[PDB]
Amino acid sequence: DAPSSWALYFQDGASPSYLGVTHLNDYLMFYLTFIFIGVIYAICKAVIEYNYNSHPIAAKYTTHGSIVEFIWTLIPALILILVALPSFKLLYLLDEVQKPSMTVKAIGRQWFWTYELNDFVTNENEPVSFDSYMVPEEDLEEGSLRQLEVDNRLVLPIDTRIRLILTSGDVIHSWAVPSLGIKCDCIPGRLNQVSLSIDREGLFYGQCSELCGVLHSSMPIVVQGVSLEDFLAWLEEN
Amino acid sequence: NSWWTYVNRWIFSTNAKDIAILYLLFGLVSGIIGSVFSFIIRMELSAPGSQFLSGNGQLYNVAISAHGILMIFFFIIPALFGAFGNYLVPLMIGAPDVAYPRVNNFTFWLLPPALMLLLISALTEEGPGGGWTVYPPLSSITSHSGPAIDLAILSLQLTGISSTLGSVNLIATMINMRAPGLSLYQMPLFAWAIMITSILLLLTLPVLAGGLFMLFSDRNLNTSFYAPEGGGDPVLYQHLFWFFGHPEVYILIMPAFGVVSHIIPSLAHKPIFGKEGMLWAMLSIALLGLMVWSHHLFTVGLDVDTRAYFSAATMVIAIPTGIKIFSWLATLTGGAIQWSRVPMLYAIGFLILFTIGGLTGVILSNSVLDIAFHDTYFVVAHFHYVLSMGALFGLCGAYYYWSPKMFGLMYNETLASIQFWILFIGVNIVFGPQHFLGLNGMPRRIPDYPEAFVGWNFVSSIGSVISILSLFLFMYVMYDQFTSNRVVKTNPYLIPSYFDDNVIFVNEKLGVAQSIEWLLHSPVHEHAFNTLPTKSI
Amino acid sequence: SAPKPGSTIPFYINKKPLPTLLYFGTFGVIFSIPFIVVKYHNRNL
Amino acid sequence: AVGPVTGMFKRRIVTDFSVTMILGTLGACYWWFGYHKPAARQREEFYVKLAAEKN
Amino acid sequence: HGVSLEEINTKYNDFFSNVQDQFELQRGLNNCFAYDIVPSSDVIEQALRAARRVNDFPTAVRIFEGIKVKLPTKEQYQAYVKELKPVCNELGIVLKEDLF
Ligand code: HEA
Ligand code: HEA
Ligand SMILES: CCCCCCCCCCCCCCCC(=O)OC[C@H](COP(=O)(O)OCCN)OC(=O)CCCCCCCCCCCCCCC
Ligand SMILES: CCCCCCCCCCCCCCCC(=O)OC[C@H](COP(=O)(O)OCCN)OC(=O)CCCCCCCCCCCCCCC
Ligand code: CUA
Ligand SMILES: [Ca+2]
Ligand SMILES: [Mg+2]
Repeated sequence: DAPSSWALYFQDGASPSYLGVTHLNDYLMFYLTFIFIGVIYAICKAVIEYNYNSHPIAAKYTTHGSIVEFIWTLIPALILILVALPSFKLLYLLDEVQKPSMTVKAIGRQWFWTYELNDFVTNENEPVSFDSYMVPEEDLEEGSLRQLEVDNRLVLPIDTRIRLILTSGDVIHSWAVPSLGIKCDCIPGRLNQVSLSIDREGLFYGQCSELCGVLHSSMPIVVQGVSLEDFLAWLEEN
Repeated sequence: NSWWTYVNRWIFSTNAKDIAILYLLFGLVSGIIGSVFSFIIRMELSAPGSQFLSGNGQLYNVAISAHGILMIFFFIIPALFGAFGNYLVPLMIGAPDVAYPRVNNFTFWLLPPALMLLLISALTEEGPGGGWTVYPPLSSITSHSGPAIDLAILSLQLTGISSTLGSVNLIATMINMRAPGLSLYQMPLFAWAIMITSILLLLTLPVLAGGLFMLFSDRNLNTSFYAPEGGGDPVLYQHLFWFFGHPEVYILIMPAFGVVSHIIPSLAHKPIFGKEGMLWAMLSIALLGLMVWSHHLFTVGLDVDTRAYFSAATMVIAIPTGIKIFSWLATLTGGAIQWSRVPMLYAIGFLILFTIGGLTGVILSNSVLDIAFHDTYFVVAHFHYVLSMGALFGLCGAYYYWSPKMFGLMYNETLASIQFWILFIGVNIVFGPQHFLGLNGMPRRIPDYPEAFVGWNFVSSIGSVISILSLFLFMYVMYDQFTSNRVVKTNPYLIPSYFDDNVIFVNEKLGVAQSIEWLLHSPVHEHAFNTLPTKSI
Repeated sequence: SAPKPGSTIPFYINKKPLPTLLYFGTFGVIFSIPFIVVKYHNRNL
Repeated sequence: AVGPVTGMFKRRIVTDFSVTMILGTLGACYWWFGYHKPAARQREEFYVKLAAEKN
Repeated sequence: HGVSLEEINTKYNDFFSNVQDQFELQRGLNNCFAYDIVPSSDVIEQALRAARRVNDFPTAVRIFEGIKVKLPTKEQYQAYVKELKPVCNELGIVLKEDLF
């Protein structure tokens, strides 16, 4: 959810796609560690013992592949199919759309992020909108995390799935959150449709990735889950 | 008066030998500036917060962009692709000179003005800020006001057109000036690779020329080519740029493949296993490395079917490369190995680094997997651990392997081995922690980072410092080799077999080599190949 | 003309006492250019 | 009259292949049994506990 | 593919039956020690006779040095030296380990 010190794994998060991504990564790492250690040992052993002082005679008369090149073609290709298939069914699971519930808008021009929840337009005629800003270092709350907090923090209810809308009106930005594993490009002119689903009720962290000028590193993104009654109180508060 | 002779031998000279040395020198003077730029940028991120600077983000953007552009287009391409080809390809084909000497002379001299104008552009009030891959809206007159990035665009344009003009004569030279009895199939692997890179570069770069010119015209003619309100789609720019960027690294790394496939046999005293299979698999790689370009656009938001089509084919690239690595592994075993030789050391160290980099590359070729690593430090680790471990190692091995042929001097083996070990350790501990930094979910191109990342940056900084001492030692060893007057025989890499008498070998066995270049004297004549060597038809 | 190369193509004469300072100074200035480059962008600040 | 004696090359390559294969397989097995199963089991246990504590 | 295991043994014995040049003898002797084929008793004996004929001493001791290097274990080398001792004593051949 948040970066730690001397980390080795990715993190502990909560998102239906994030668990599947971690599972696929575990399987793929299990695949590649085999080949990596095998090639390392082969390189080490073919040289450590076959130095000139111990092998003054070279079997120079073997430069034909009878049955070895065929196995070279097949076996790694078999591994390739074995890794391609799970990723393919994961992707073909993800490309579908569930039953829509509500949408959020994430338009951001330069060094600040604006969020809109215009689903609940009613007789009040007061659509809710605000802007999340980089909190200054001096005004950080005692015990806060530098470079990873905002003043007007985003609020999304838990266990409710949202069809997030990604849009921009300036140089291209990105909308990333490693815990949820959902990302897309804030490409101007065109809107990007992405989904989301939070299982727990906790504070999630993230920021943009695609450079957008001098202050590309000054728009952190924080989204935290809330219960239904807290969500309703938050909505009626404004 | 030797001054006229001086400038006629160096400036008004079109001999291939007198030009490749200048290629190496130009590469060196670009590489030093790039290495210092990399050192300063890595020292900036030693600890969190503004450090040695007044939080100047635009200055950091200028530094990263300059490092990337100058080290990708002024260090490796001109000092590897054509530097070791124009000197050596005529030797292995059986020709006395390249097809068009005047264009060969012209291509080299387009680069110095490019370097000066790039430095002038970087010395503006703002400087380029779009990075190595500049993007239209950021480059738009809205962000930058001045002659900063236009000159960078011009430098890229002219360098590309010069490289294209520096590759037209090579293909004609190695397609028509072949030796009598030298079938194109029987060509050595190195020239095969270099011709593949030449044809790929010439086929692809024009696209960059046109796209870069039309994108640059947006700043002056106010064209709506890529304006969001003008009907332009920047995804078109990304597609145009990555129809070039993806095969560029392959055409840069193929000379490393050829030089490794040349270094292994001679220092192993064993013929290369499966030449025909290796060259046909490399041809398959060359053809294959064009239809896959959208792996750099995985998180932009394209359609499902296009993503599947251009992500499934990303995996098939690995199979021929794995076959090549297995063939080299098979070649190494059985035959004799002189592991103490510096070219052998570099060739051996190349394989493990290249294969781990390839594994990292196959990690993030899936749209399901790239979303967790796109535009983070993990891709930085992958592409750096492939580029600086393959192309740089191949260039160092080629230099240490063919240096006596260029000049006719001997280097210091002890200092060269110490430099190799120091550089290997430094570059292994530089890009190591970045794997963890990108695995945590932290983006790239950020002068500031959240506090829970300091340790790995601290671990990387010391290796970054170590690399500078490696560079200093290489400079010292180059100077020593240049002024040591250590003589070299005709074929220093030929040794008597296990049953060669010390008197029979010296008098009835000299003047034999696996390749032509070792037959001539180490300082080669101005006019070699007076008569064409004729083989068995 | 049939000259025999002396295995010396260094682009400039090299010897021990004097040229070492010139070579090292050229190396130092081409190493330290980035310094003045980074200083220029923070001159008026 | 002993006759030619061969097979050293094949013996050496077979031995080296066996060691490489077993080492790689054992490393992969260690990774598979160490990083995937314990983490997934702990996640399932924690999620079951959370579901129980929900009501 | 080409020649099999024993066929090259017979072919090289036949070739070494008549060699009058040192260079050709060394060439064939080099080309024989690359097939993982340790020469049989007739092959080594005929090579020794050829070395005696072309009047070159160090090739003879180089034969035993190379055979000792190529052979896998000490037992096979000991058997070879036991079965070839008389020849070496007949032609005045001194082994490396006893030479110095
Ligand atoms: C320097 C040369 C070079 C080479 C050789 C490669 C090799 C590969 N690269 Fe990489 N790549 C770059 C240079 C290179 N790359 C650069 C510069 C970038 C960044 C671009 C930028 O942003 O400017 C990049 C980025 C990049 C991305 C973009 C990720 C992102 O930013 O979102 C992707 C994604 O697919 C990718 C894929 C690959 C693949 C599949 C290979 C394959 O060729 C690798 C195949 C090799 C092997 C896999 C190892 C040997 C094979 C075997 C042992 C067989 C058995 C293996 C298995 C069955 C596991 N590369
Ligand atoms: C040609 C490829 C190449 C090479 C060789 C390098 C070399 C290095 N690069 Fe770079 N780098 C890129 C290509 C390359 N890079 C690209 C494309 C980018 C992205 C740009 C963008 O984002 O805009 C990038 C960006 C980039 C960043 C991005 C900053 C950020 O995201 O925070 C960092 C930071 O760590 C970095 C580090 C390094 C280091 C430490 C080295 C090296 O120091 C590693 C060790 C190498 C050496 C120290 C040099 C050895 C030289 C010799 C011994 C001399 C030989 C001379 C001859 C004989 C002629 N590189
Ligand atoms: C990259 C895309 C841009 C367009 C491509 C063209 C590039 C410029 C033209 C270069 C000639 C191409 C090869 C012709 C065939 C050939 O070889 O002509 C033959 C000669 C070399 O051979 P030779 O006399 O030794 O042969 C031996 C005869 N038996 O050529 C030349 O002397 C070229 C003439 C010098 C021109 C170089 C200056 C280039 C200016 C570029 C700026 C203008 C374009 C700007 C675009 C925005
Ligand atoms: C991802 C990893 C999965 C691996 C799965 C692959 C399994 C099959 C591979 C084994 C086939 C080759 C064995 C030789 C059998 C044989 O006996 O071949 C016959 C020849 C015998 O010589 P000859 O032709 O002169 O005989 C003449 C007959 N009259 O051998 C050879 O020449 C071997 C020479 C080249 C082989 C060197 C192997 C180098 C490494 C190979 C790959 C290492 C993998 C590392 C990762 C595990
Ligand atoms: Cu916002 Cu980059
Ligand atoms: Ca810093
Ligand atoms: Mg991106």
